[PDB]
Amino acid sequence: RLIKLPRTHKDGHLFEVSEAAIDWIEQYQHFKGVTKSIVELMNLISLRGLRSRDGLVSTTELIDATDGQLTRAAIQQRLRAAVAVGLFKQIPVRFEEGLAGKTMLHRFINPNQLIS
Repeated sequence: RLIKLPRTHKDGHLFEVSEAAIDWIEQYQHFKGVTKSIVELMNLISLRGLRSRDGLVSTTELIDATDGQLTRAAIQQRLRAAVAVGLFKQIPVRFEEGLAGKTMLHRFINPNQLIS
């Protein structure tokens, strides 16, 4: 998938905005491994996603929305735990400005797909 400007890989990992994810985040909390810090991250993605202009939210956007209280290393840690649980599908990415690197796009997974 192609990311368009003004986004670059400097902004960090990407999350695809999902209106259905609002109700999924409450369903995720029934599953083993879904901690409150993971729920905090996904709730921030949901709130910041309301003002998204391109259907995406980046890690840097999440950091700036907390005035730096939520650091990049803290986001990457909770993200690894969330991918370990299976809440996110990792999607390979390519930017029109700069290299992709280790940056990936993350899509919320339907909870009825998790129980299987």
